[PDB]
Amino acid sequence: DVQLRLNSIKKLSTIALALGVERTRSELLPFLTDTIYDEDEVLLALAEQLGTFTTLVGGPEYVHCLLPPLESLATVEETVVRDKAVESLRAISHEHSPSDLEAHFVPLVKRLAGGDWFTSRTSACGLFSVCYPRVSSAVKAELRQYFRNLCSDDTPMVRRAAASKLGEFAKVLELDNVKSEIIPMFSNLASDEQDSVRLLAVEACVNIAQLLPQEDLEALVMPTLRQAAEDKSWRVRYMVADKFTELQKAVGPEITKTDLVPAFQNLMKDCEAEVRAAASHKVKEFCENLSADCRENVIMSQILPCIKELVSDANQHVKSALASVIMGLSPILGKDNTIEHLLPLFLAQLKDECPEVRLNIISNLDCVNEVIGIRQLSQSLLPAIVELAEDAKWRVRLAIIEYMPLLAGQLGVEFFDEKLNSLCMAWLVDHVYAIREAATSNLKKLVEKFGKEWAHATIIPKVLAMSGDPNYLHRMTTLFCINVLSEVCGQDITTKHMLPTVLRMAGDPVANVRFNVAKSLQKIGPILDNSTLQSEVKPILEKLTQDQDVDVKYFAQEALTVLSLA
Amino acid sequence: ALKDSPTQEREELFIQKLRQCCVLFDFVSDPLSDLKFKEVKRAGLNEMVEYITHSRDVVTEAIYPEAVTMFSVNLFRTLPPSSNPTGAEFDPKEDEPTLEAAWPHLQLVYEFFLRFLESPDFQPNIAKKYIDQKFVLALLDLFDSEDPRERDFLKTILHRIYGKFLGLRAYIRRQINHIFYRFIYETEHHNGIAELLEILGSIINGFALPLKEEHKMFLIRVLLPLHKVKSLSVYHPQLAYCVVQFLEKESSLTEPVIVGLLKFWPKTHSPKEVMFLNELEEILDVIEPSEFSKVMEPLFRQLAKCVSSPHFQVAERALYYWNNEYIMSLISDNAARVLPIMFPALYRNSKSHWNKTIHGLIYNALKLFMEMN
Amino acid sequence: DEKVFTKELDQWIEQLNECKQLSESQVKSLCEKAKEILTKESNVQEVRCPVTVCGDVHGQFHDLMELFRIGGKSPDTNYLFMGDYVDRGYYSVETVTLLVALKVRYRERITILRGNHESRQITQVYGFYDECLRKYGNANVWKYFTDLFDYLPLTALVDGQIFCLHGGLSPSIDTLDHIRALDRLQEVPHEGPMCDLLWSDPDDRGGWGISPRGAGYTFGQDISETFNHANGLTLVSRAHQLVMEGYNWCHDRNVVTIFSAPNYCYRCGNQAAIMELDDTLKYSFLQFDPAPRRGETPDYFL
Ligand SMILES: [Mn+2]
Ligand SMILES: [Mn+2]
Repeated sequence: DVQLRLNSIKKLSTIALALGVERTRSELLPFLTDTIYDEDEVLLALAEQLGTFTTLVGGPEYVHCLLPPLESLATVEETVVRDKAVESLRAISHEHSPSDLEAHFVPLVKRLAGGDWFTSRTSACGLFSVCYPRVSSAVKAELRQYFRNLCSDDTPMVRRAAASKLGEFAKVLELDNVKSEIIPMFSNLASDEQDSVRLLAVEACVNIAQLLPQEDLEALVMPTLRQAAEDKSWRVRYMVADKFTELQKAVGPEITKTDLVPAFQNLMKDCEAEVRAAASHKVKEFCENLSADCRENVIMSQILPCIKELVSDANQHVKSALASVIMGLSPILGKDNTIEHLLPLFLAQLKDECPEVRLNIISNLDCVNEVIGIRQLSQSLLPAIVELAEDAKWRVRLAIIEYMPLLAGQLGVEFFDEKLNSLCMAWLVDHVYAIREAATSNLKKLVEKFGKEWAHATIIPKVLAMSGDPNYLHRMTTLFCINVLSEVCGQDITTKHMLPTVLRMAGDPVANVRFNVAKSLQKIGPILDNSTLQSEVKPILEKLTQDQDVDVKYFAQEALTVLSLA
Repeated sequence: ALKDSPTQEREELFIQKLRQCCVLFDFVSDPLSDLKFKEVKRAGLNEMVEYITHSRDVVTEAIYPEAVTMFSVNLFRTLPPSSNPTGAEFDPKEDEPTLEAAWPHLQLVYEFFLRFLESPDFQPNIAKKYIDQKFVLALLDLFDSEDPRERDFLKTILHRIYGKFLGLRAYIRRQINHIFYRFIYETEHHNGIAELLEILGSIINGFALPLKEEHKMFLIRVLLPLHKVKSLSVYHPQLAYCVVQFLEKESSLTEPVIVGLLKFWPKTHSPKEVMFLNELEEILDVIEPSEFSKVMEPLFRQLAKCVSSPHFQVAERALYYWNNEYIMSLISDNAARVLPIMFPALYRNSKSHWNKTIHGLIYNALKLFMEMN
Repeated sequence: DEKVFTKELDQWIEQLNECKQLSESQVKSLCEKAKEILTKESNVQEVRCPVTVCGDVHGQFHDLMELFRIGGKSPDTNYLFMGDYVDRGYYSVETVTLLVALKVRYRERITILRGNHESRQITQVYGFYDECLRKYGNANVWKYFTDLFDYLPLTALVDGQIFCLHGGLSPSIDTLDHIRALDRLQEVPHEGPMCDLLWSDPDDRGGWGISPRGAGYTFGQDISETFNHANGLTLVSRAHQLVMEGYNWCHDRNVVTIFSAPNYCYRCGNQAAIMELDDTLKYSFLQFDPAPRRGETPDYFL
C-alpha cells in the first residue's frame, strides 16, 4: 500500500529513535541504501527524512554513512525529490569534519559531477560552496577544475545550474583566484548560446562585482555588463533592468555616472514594454542612490526628460509602474524643481485613463505634500482631487477618502467647511457599501481632528436627516454613522441627539434595519448614562424581543445579555 | 520580373532578389506604413516562390548562402512575451492563440524555404556547409512560437531538414531531447510539444529493427515522463502514437512502458485518467500473450480502482474494455488469477452508482465474466 | 438555532471569509444541517421585497468577496442567488461552503436557488470533483455537496411580482402551480420540466426552439409575455448566460439576465452586475470590476 508505506517512511524517525545508535547504522541505513527503490512519493519522503539524521546517526564524527544513500537519491529524475536530496546533502556537509571532508564528501561530489546523466551533474552543481572553504589547497584547486568542467558541460540544463550557482560559489573563493578563475568562466557563461543561461550569468554578475575592488571592476566585469545590457534577448535586458539597482550599489558611486546613466536611459528607451516597465520600477531608487555632489544635476539632465516621455507611454503596466514612484524623487529635486516640472506630470497622471495609474499616483500624495507648501498643494492639485472624488472607479474613490483626513487637517476648518463638507456628506449616500463605511471612518477621523462642537454644529444634523431615506441601505447607513460617532461625540451629545433617532427608527418595517437598530443600541450602550439605559433603552429592546423574525429576536437577546439589561 | 529578363544574368537577378526582402518591416506599431514597399517585396517573394517551383536548373552554389542568410535575418529572433496568463487556475487548453502580426511576410518566407528545400536540384552536400548546428538550434528555438501556422511550417521544415541532412540527425535528436527535458522538469510550458512529438513519431517510424540503447533510454526517460505534465491533453494523441510506434517496433518494451504508465497514473485529474485509459487500451490491443502475463497483476490492480472510481466518465472508459474481444479472450487465458483481482470490484458496484448507464455496463460485464467460467 | 452551534457556525463563516476550507467532518455536519433546513421549502420560494439578486459566481471566491464589498455584508443585506456556484473556478469548494453556511445561518436573509451546474453529471464533467479531490484527498465531500444540491429550491418568487430562476421557461410549464407540482428531490433529468427550468435561454427567434447547448429549449418574447400575463408577473430574473455588461434586458424588458462573475474564467474580461430591490420594488444595477490580486506538485503524488 502506498499510503501505509508513506506513513511508515514518515515515522522512520520514530523507528530509528527506537533503534539503537549503532544498529541503526548497521542495518537500517544499509537497508535504505540497498533495498528501497520505489515511487517518487516515498523517495521524496525518504529524502526529507534523511535530512535530520545527523544526531541520530551518532554525531558529526560518523555522519559520512549518510553519503551512500543520499548519493543514490540525488540522481533521481524527478526535480522535487532531487532538490530535497540536494538540500539534505548541503545540510549534512556542514557537520562534516575537515579531515574526512576530503575523504568522503569530495569523492562523492567528484563522482556525482562525473555522472552519466544530467540529473547527477545538476545535483552535484549545488554542493561546491558548502564544501569549498574547508578543504586543503590541492582539493580546492581540483574542486575549481571540476566546477569549470561543469560550467563548460554540453548539457544546457547543467549549464543553467552552473550559471545559477556561480555567484554563490564565487562568494567563498579568494580574491586572486576569483580574478583569475571565476571571471573567465563568468564571461564564457555570459556569451552562451542560450538566453536562459545568459540571464543567470547577468544575475551572478552583481554578486561577482560585489567582492571585487573598484580598481579592476572596469577592466574585468564592466565590458561584460555592457554587452549584457545591449543583449539581443529581451529576457536578458529585463533581468539587467531588474538588477540595475543592485548593479549600481555594487559597482561603486564613480563608474555609475560614467556608464550606468546612459545604460538606464537606453533601457527605459527600449522597444519592449516589459523591459520598459522593469526599468521604470527602479526609476526612483536609481535616482535616490546617485552621487550627492551631482544628484540633482544628473537627474535634471538625464532622467526627467526620459520620464516625461514615459509618462505618455502606450502600454499601461509601464505607466502604472512609473506612477507608483513618480513622487519618490520630489524631495530630491526640491520645491522649485517640483513646481516647475513634476506638477504637470502629476496632473497628467491624475487625469490618466487607467484606474491603476490613478490609484498609484494618488497613493503617494503625502510625499509631495511634505515638500511643497500646503498653499501650493491647495492651489494646484485640489481641483484634480475634488474632480476625482466623483470618479467612476470606487477604488479611486476609496483612496481619495482615505487621503481626505490628512488633507482636511492640513487645510483647516474654515477651508474644509466651505469646500469639502459637501463632498464628505455626499460620500455617505454612495452606492458602494465599502465606500460608505470608508466615509464613516473618515468622518470619525474628521471629528477627532476637529472637535465635538464642530461635528454637533455641522455634520450631526446632516447624518441625522438621512434616517428618513426610503432605501434601507441608507437607513442602516445612519445607524453605522451613529455607531461610529458615538464614541467621539461624548455622552451628552450621544444621549441628547442620536438616542431619539435610533429609538424612533427601532420600529422600521424592514427586519434588516430593525435588527441593525438592536446592534447599534448594543454597541453604543456603554456610552449612555445608566438612567437612560434603564428608562428609554430597555422598553424598546424588550419590544424588539417579541418580533416575528428569528434574527431580530437573537440580536435583541444578545444585546440584552451583553448590555446587562436582562 | 525574372521571367521577362534574359537568361545570362538570371543568377545575378535572383541574388539581387534574395538581397531584397532581407530588410525587416514593422507590422505592430504601424500597419499602414510603407504600403508600396511592403507590396513590392511581397510580390518579389511570391515571384521567387513561383520561379523556384517551375523553372529548372536554376539553383546554383551561390544561391544557398543568400537563402540561408535571408531566412536567418527574416525569422531568427527572440519570441515576444507570452500574452496568455500563466498559473494554476488557468486551463492550458483555453489559451487563445496570439497571431503573429507579420504573417503576410513570414508565410511567404516559410513557403520559399520549403520550396527551396523540396526543389529537385537541391544539393545537400553543398547546402550542408551553410545549414549547420547553429541554424538547427535557432530553428528549434522558434518552436515555442504561439502561431499555429508558424509552428506547422517549422515542423515541416524540420522534418525536411532531418530527412535530407544525415550528419545533423544526432544533433537534432539531442536538441529535441534537451527541449523535452526542460519542458518536463523546469518550465512545464511549451507551445510546440505537439509538433515536436509529430516529428519524433515520424522519426520513430524509420528506426532500425535492432533497436539501439539510445532509443530505448530515450523512450524510458523522455516519452514516459511526458505523461506527468499538466498540459498532457494538448499533445496526448501524438504521445500515444509515439508510444504505440515503439511498442510495435519492439515488443520487449511493453512491460517497462506499462509499469511506467501505471507509475504516472493521475489521481486528481479525471480527463488525464481518461486519456491514460485510452492509451492503455491502445497499447493493449497490440500486446503479446506472453508479455501480458508478466504485467497483468499490476494492470488489473489499477483497472480495479479505475472501475471502482465514482467518476462516471472513467468508470465507463474502464468498463468499455469488455467490448474488445482480444482483452476478454486473453483474460480467459489468465482467468485463474484474473478472477479474484477484479471480481470484488465489479461485484461491490453492482448497484452503488448514481448513473444507470454505468449500472447497465457493469451488469453486462459481470454477465460476460460469469459466462466465461 | 442552538447557542454553541450558532457560535460555531459564525466561527465557520469567519474562517471561510479568509478563503480557508473546512474539515471533512465540518462539511458533513454543515451539509446535514443544510439538508434539514432546505427540506421544508416548496419549489417556489417566497422572498420579501428588500433583497439583492446575484447571478452565477462559479467558484471565484475573491470575486464573491468583491461582490459582498460592493453590495453590503451578508447579514445586513438580504441576498438571493440563482445557482452556478461550483465550476470554472479555483475556489469552488470555498464558494459553495460560504454560500451554504450563509443559507444555514441566515435562512430568512439568504435564499440560494439551484443552477444547472449543481448536478452530479455536470459537476463530474467539469472541474469540481477534481477540485474536491485535490483539496480533500477523497470523494466524500463531493458526495455530500452533490447530495445537498438535490434539495435546493428550483425557483424563487419575490413579493409575488418578480420570478427568480436559473435557466428559463419550458414548453411543459405555464403556471406557478405547475411549477409547484414538480418533484425536485432528485438529480436533474436529461429532459423534462425540471431540466428545462435550469437549462433554457432566451433569444429573438420566437416560439420554442432547440437549445444549441444540448439541453433545454429557447423561449421568445411572445412566450415570456404570455407567461408573465398568465402568472401575474412583471419581471423574470434569470442567469446562466454570460453578458459583457453584467446585466442585460431582453424581450421588451420582461426578462433580465444577471451575471455576477466579471472576467469570466479569468479570460473573458467582462463586467458584472447585481440587482437591488428596495422597499417599493424599484430595481437598481451596480456594476463592479474583479477584485485585485495580491500576493503573486505532480498529478500522481498521492
Ligand atoms: Mn448556469
Ligand atoms: Mn453559468
